[PDB]
Amino acid sequence: AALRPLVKPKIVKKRTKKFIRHQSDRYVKIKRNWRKPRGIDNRVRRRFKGQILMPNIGYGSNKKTKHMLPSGFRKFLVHNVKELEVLLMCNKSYCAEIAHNVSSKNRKAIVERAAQLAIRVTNPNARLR
Amino acid sequence: PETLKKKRRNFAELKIKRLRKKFAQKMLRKARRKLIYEKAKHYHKEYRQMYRTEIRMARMARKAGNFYVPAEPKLAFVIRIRGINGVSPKVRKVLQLLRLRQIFNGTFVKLNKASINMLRIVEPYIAWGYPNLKSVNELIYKRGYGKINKKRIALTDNALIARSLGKYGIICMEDLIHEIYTVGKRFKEANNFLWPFKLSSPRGGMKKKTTHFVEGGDAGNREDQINRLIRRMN
Amino acid sequence: SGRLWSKAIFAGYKRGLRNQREHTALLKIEGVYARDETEFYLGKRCAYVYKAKNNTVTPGGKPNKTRVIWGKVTRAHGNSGMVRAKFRSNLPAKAIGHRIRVMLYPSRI
Amino acid sequence: SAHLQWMVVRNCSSFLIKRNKQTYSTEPNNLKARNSFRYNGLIHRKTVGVEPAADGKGVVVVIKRRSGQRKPATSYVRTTINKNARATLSSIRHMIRKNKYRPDLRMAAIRRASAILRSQKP
Amino acid sequence: PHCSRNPVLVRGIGRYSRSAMYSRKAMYKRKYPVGGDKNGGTRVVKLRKMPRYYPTEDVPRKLLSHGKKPFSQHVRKLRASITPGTILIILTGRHRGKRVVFLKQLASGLLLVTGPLVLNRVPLRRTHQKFVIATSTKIDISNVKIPKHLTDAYFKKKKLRKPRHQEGEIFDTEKEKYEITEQRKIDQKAVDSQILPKIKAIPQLQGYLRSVFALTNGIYPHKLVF
Amino acid sequence: KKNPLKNLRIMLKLNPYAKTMRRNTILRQARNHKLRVDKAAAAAAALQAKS
RNA sequence: GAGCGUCGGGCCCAUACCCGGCCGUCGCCGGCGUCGAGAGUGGACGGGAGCGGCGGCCCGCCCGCGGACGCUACGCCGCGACGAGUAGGAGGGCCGCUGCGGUGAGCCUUGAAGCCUAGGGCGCGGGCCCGGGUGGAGCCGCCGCAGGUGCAGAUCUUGGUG
RNA sequence: CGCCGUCGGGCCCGGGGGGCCACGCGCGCGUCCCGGGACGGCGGAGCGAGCGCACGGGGUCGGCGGCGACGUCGGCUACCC
Ligand SMILES: [Mg+2]
Ligand SMILES: [Mg+2]
Ligand SMILES: [Mg+2]
Ligand SMILES: [Mg+2]
Ligand SMILES: [Mg+2]
Ligand SMILES: [Mg+2]
Ligand SMILES: [Mg+2]
Ligand SMILES: [Mg+2]
Ligand SMILES: [Mg+2]
Ligand SMILES: [Mg+2]
Ligand SMILES: [Mg+2]
Ligand SMILES: [Mg+2]
Ligand SMILES: [Mg+2]
Repeated sequence: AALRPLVKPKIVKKRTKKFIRHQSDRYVKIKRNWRKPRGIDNRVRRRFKGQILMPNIGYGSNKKTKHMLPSGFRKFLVHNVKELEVLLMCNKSYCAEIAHNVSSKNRKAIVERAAQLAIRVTNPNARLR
Repeated sequence: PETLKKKRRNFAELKIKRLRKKFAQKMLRKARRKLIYEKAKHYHKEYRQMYRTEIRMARMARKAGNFYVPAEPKLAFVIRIRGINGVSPKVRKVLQLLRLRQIFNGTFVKLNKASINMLRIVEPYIAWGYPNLKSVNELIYKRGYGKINKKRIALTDNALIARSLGKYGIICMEDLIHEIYTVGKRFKEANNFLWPFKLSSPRGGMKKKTTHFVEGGDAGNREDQINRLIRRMN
Repeated sequence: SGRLWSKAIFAGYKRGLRNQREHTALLKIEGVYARDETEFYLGKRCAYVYKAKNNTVTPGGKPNKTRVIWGKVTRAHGNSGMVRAKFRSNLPAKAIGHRIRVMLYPSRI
Repeated sequence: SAHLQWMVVRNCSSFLIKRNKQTYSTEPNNLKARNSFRYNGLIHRKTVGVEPAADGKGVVVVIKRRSGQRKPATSYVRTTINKNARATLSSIRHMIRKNKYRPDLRMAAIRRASAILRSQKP
Repeated sequence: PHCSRNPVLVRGIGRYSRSAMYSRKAMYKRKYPVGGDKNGGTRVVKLRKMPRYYPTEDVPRKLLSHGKKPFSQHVRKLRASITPGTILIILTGRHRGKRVVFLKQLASGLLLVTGPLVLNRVPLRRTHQKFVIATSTKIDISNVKIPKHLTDAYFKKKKLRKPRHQEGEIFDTEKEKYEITEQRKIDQKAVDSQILPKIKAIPQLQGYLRSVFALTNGIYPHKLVF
Repeated sequence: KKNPLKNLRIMLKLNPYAKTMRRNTILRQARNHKLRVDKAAAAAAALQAKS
């Protein structure tokens, strides 16, 4: 409804669960980041059935549509107007995204320029007054 | 200008050269295609002749009350039965030499007394027997994969066999069948041309995979009944 | 006025002794009690109909408590006429022993 | 020695942006935005760039002089075009194709001249 | 002109050999401006002018693949048992199960399966081939006139809405129903007068057609024989 | 790799004689079959003429 | 017979084998011809004689001003077989932390750091970006440089609560 | 010596239906059979335009169609069950 990007097909991702550390649930001193379990007894390194999954490159997503925002574009960060005009040529496949530190004094101006150039901006109504 | 307009009078001569160049390419490959049509006529006359000879020889032997015995057939199709883990050192090396490195892929094997004593050493690991023409007629067509540098390429065309293998006179696919079927003088480089036949698992199921086919099971020699098996694994 | 779909019971997933494969159902289908008798049902649409408190509908106009997972029969299974059925999205496993309607929508007579 | 300038600048330049994605050239003379060899406009002796018009309406086109190098005040010659969106499409085609002046990157000059008017016309 | 000279026996095999088809064709003997003042001449027009705005990123072109042949130019195949003059059964309709008289195969592959309108709700409603079941019981239809006119362009639903965005009533098209029925009232009565004297012949038929179809208790399909 | 021995016109690109190999087989089979029904209509009617 | 024996036809499923999608690794490769004007597995000449045929009277570019995408050379494309891993060794990291020259005419009292978050996503992953809420003054990118630089464990030290 | 062989050698042969990726008479370049036939070459001379259509032919397109609002439509996660 917003700007309708180019050819971007059906998006399969081979897993939508984001691998957890072995025994992340048991504790809160084990943070949910993945770290390779290196025990000499450990079942998950040993890849038993009924345990959790280790990552490997078999889950690597399709190179045609890697790094896909669901609309179709690919994101690109920006802080001001001069860095925003750099998608005047490549706008209908990459989308801008205003950074979290830009003030509403300036966010009104960046999203102003995004209207004229027809560049998708993915936090458009953010930090309004 | 006057010089380039002088070449556009000469361009009608130029496109004659463009005509002539496309032209001989057309009539090479046309009369190279008429060749392939008549070599198969000669084989279809020939395989009828070699097949009906063995009937005709036996029938005038039985008439005069005398046994005909045929020549011990000189080409066996070999398919591997068992696996990889738990392999003797002597049979480790032999199945490498017969291009049977994984399970259920197979080649043709030139039978010979040097090659017979290989197939005793790897008796539990293979199932083998003399094929039929119909079995070889299917394998090169359906599962024809050939290597050129490395990189097994599906055959798909006779230009692949013309360059990679027609050094001896076997430029097309039915010449490849005759040299494979009737073992001639160039069976070695035709058999090296084919990648190993990566078959399927059988349809009906095997029978015990370990004992010899004499014991009712499935391993070993079987002498015509591998035509029965190669319809399953194809 | 009357019933246009045939009745069949859901029996479980296409499983091994230890592992399951949850993405393909199994159907004990009523009336069919032979491998040879199920040359008819190959390719019919199943429909697992169930109840839930919010409202989703179809061209019958008014929003209803009736929700449906679709799917269709692949091939026969075993010798007793038990029949596989690949749905679009898989079963809940609540429905083991409940009913999936076997239609007459796709016809090969 | 244009490739000498490329093998220095192709990384470790200024105004090179590497965030979340591809590099971007962000260079004062360039048509597309890629840090590439062909769309790079400090390096070449013959460069084509189009820009907006600070007058408010029109497209200005930047070309390098080719007469005097290493003289960066006089090394650029510029000219504006304000026409009816079709004659300014052909004039930039005439000035590129009907000279030897970079027959490469024809379309990228035009697509920017395409795009920058539509930002400018409503 | 001439037709193709070569009959077909098996799909893509001509009945005669290559050297004889040479000599069936007798190929041994046939080896062959101003409009004003102050103006300089004829202003040449530009047929098919140049485009103004170039969209800032183009896609490449498809690869043509084969002869996939869009839906207008495919083929029409019908089940053998669904001959003209069959009493079909709808399955999926709003009518869903009524015993509905097949007439003929339309050009689209769909079937124009007339409900005997006096007997059912069903007019000359069109239905699809695979959603219906053949039934062995027959009516003679071969010596029955059909209307010439009726084809796929006649049996389609059409749309019209006056504003583009939303409003207060439902589209003015999906709220008010179809009133082609002024026209179609004649085409149907021209049919059922031509059909019902055939239906009268089988001495239990017009009660059978009034009926509906239901899988009642232990009547499983596949052991029902239609 | 489209499969030979199941479609034609991939047989031909490998084997142009497979046209003539198969077109013989149809005219073998259709002529040999018609000559059986020719005799079968003769032999069953004559044994309808005998019994 | 739901026991033992000799057996037959089915049927069931493993990450194995066939075929297909996808990632990565390895091998063997390809495009500086961006050439809408280049077309070379053979190409120029002026001679002495010739016919197949352009003209026998039997004698020699441009209606169109036009044509997509590519190629960070460490970029991209193509085809093919391959993937287990403790001890261990190498490689790639636009993974993170902290400090230093360089650059971002970067960022911000119109709200920086942190921290929380049934909020929206991206990456196989390390981890990141976005919204909202809190707080109220500094902080981060990219190219290089430098580490006292990445925790679940040591009857870990100190602190704190069950 | 005969005898058996859907034999084979495209044998040849002399008259008297199927079939064949098989088409120069006007007469000449050799061989062959008792003048035709076959050809490696030329003496005959494939007297070209591929102009059209199909396409089991180098990995699917439809130039096919429906049905639903102001509380219902789709959705993914370190939310619960
Ligand atoms: Mg701790
Ligand atoms: Mg261990
Ligand atoms: Mg073992
Ligand atoms: Mg089976
Ligand atoms: Mg077994
Ligand atoms: Mg590994
Ligand atoms: Mg940072
Ligand atoms: Mg950071
Ligand atoms: Mg320090
Ligand atoms: Mg330390
Ligand atoms: Mg540890
Ligand atoms: Mg401790
Ligand atoms: Mg305590």
